Amino acid sequence: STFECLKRAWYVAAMSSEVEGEALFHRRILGTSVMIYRLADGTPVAMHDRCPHRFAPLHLGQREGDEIACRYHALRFDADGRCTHNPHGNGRIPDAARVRRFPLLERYGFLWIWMDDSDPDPALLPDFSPLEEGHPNAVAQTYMHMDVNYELIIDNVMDLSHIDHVHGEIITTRGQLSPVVPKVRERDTHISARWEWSQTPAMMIFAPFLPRPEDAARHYFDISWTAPANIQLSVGAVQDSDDFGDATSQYDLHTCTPEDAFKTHYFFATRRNHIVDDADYNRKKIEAMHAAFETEDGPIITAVQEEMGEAEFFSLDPVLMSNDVAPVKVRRRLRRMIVEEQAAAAAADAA
Amino acid sequence: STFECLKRAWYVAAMSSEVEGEALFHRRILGTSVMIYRLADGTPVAMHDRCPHRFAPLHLGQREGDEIACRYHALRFDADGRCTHNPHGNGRIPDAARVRRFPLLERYGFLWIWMDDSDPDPALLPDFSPLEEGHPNAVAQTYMHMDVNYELIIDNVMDLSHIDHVHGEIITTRGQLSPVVPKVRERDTHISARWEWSQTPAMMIFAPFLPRPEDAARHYFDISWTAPANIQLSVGAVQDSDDFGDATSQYDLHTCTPEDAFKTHYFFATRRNHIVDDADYNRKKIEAMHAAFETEDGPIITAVQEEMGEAEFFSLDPVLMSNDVAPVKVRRRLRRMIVEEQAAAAAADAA
Amino acid sequence: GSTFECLKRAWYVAAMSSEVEGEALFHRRILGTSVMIYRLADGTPVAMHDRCPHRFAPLHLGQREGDEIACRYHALRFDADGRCTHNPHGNGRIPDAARVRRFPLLERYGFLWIWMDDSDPDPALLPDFSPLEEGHPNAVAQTYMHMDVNYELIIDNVMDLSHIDHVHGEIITTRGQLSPVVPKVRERDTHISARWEWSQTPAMMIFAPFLPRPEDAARHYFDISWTAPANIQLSVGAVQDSDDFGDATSQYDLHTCTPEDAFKTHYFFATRRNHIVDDADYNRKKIEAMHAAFETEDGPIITAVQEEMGEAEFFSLDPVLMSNDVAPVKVRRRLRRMIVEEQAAAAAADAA
Ligand code: FES
Ligand code: FES
Ligand code: FES
Ligand SMILES: [Fe+3]
Ligand SMILES: [Fe+3]
Repeated sequence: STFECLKRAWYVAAMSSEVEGEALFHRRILGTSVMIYRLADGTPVAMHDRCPHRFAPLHLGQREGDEIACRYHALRFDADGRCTHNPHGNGRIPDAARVRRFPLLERYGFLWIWMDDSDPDPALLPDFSPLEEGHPNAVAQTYMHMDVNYELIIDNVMDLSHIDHVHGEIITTRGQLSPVVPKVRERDTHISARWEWSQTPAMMIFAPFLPRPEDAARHYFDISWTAPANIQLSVGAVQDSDDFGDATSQYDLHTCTPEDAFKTHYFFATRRNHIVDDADYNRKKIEAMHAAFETEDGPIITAVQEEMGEAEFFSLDPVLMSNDVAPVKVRRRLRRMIVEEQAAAAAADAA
Repeated sequence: STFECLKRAWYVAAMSSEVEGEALFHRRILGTSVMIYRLADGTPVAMHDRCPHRFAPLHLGQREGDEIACRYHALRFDADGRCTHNPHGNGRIPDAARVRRFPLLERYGFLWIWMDDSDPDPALLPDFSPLEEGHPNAVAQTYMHMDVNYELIIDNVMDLSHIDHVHGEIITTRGQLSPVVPKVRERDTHISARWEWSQTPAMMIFAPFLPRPEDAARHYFDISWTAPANIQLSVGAVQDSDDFGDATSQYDLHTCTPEDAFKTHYFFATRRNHIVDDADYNRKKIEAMHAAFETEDGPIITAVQEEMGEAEFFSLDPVLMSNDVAPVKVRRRLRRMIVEEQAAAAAADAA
Repeated sequence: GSTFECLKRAWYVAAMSSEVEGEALFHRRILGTSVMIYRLADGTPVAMHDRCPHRFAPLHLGQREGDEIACRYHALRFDADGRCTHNPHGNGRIPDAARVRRFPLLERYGFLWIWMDDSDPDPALLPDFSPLEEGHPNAVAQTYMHMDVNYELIIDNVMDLSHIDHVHGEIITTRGQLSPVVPKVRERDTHISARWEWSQTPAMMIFAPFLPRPEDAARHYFDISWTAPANIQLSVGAVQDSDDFGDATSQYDLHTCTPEDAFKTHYFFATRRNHIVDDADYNRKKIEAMHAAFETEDGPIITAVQEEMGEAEFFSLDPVLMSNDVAPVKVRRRLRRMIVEEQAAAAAADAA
């Protein structure tokens, strides 16, 4: 039992912000060294961060326009990862001098990566388009690395009861979310779950922008898991009105991307519907969001991972309850999908 | 191989001092996460530091009178480790929401713990009662953690020749202990070993309280090993008299408690017979004792462990000698006891 | 890999002569073995398994007693031959079994060479790097670097010196001129040689100030030769005006490695310069600025590579080998062939 992830699907490799034109970005993804850089025309490129000569990482190399020269013996490679120049001996450039390229897709303020040996299926990139709609200082992205298996983070985000007791002022729901039985639906595309409640005051994240900050407000959490590790939490607070349409609301995306078995690249994006222009505040939010996850959620999930050791979640006979229905359905669906994928790996080997 | 310790015996889990009423003490014991806390009435309680919901440690949780709520999703548990409250959904609390409780015994200024699945046998807690007798500022406890297998520490304490060459002024025996062949007895309860000698000056630990500090003094080391890792070193210096009865003496307990294979919780307790009242000195002793073990014994035993690697002591064909008779008898008895225990486990599995 | 195999019947550099300070008890891990070294009264260096056979305490931690070592635990003493000279316990009788295994040493070229194999030593096999031992003693100097890599990655670097164009900064940079040169390489029964010649402007900083015109162009030569198990004897220098390299501001180096285990390596270097031979004030300033170049510029790439390679055997990963990789392959293969040939006549002398 060496670890198995879904291969076919689109994982978030990096925030759009993390590749600064000239910069040679490197990151480990599904246990693979990956280099990224942009070209002249902004076009992002992903390669195996590994020169095929003596296996030196390429990110350590020097950039040469839209080509990378490896820092060891200076073989250059183009964006397609064929060798453009050998400066040794006769000069002849071996057919074998190729870096494998990773199909990228730059939507929702992230670089999505296709790791599998097959051709990409841009179809499978799920539709989180509302992030791309509206004044650009409402949408913002943060990254957190955590030394845990990805499915522990998903499980946290799918069981939002935790917010009552885990989290401090910034988003605390004050014991009110826990008692609510959520409406959960399995579908062919996604797995949804909706919590509704009310508290006093409203969650600090929304309260100041409400009609009466101090006073009570109805809240809604609609989430949906999509393969391999994406969850699109929509949240907000209405006062007075029954129609949630007026709510001081928000479109979030929690996505994970495993580094290996027990490390995980955890990306978050908000897009708020309130004071949409103010980038001075947008930074102050997304910083105070990252804070909440990294400082309050981070340590519990990591603590759990340590107490769990390497042993598979269900193997430890967890005492599952009212609030664990959604996060199980996920783990099982993902499990079923992984086996189904391994099947039609050996069946696409035939066909 | 996982290593094998004796179950169905009392290991020291913590000094009585280490559990401060309100405090949620945590410690790893025989490769098990263990929480301890006191109740209103002082009563110490031991539980598997692991909420059975999602395997969050409970020590991280918030305390609620004589109950602990897990900091993740706030399931509460009583001292018996049955769940007293689920704040989610309908509210129903599964029978299955149980943390395993560890029988404790608070004698000799330690919390003794019974790790095995069976009912405790307080019979087996050996009788170190003289610690509990007398003015409370003669008795004192210290703890040292060392990154070694427990049987390496026992072996050190059973072969006290080492004090001649290992230790500095505080307790040095000046080459006089080494040449003595000790009287050793294997017994049904214990394994005893007695060194007698004389040196000049007396061991610094006793010398000032003797008739003539500078002058020679007869010394005695009576030790007895009891299962699983307890050694009850009695020591002292007489001058003039033949009868050791007058000696500036002391009742020590070396006990170990493995964290896992190659880590060990090493607890020590002195109880001196001299200037029994003076707690100002008692601290100055037990500090200068810990010093000697941690700074002089500590580094050799840890160095050895590294040089030994993972390989079983006897497997390395050690060149055993005059002074290694006691520490072998121990290792063998403990080995025999462990196998004998595993036998009647597999034979009560049949019968 | 878990069947990590080195050549046994050969001389590895255990330590720089400088690293054993008479009284001092030097310790070092060599071919996965704890090893103690110390000198005697008469300077004579001694190597032992750093491990008291009583309770397996390391001996280096012990206290020294003239030309004997007492183990710090229970004070069994041992002579330079590693037989026990004294038991201070019980009756006093010293068991035949109380022995430390001794490692044959050879103190040449400013290093302590060690013979790890169970056989008797063959001083024959210690290759001849004698020019280090010749000349004013402030031209010769030694440095040590530890790197968290398999030894054959370091050898491979030193045998493919093209890297100096792009890897290294000012102190030795060859400015893109070395790479295009196809070197003359020869396999031989003793060694594997390889010679690069070229010219650049300025000359390599290491030589330029001592040349006729520092700023002006100079012909350079790199003659190297690999000898088993991990020794490479890099000769380098710069001539101006003359065709005859005989006049060159030159140098005799030795790169040698000595594996700690699979993926750690003791890397020793010795220069011996032919210029301003007396000035020890400068000699230190050179050998420091040499160590710098290897540790700070070479070190991080070779370690980075090792990480990217993981544990997997070099050739197994299908490396894209080229004009400049001919020498470093011939080496790896020769060393490989030698190791198997050695293991063969071990299992065949086990039979007959
Ligand atoms: S490995 Fe990059 S060119 Fe040598
Ligand atoms: S994990 Fe124990 S509170 Fe849910
Ligand atoms: S272990 Fe070396 S003297 Fe006891
Ligand atoms: Fe001691
Ligand atoms: Fe180099």
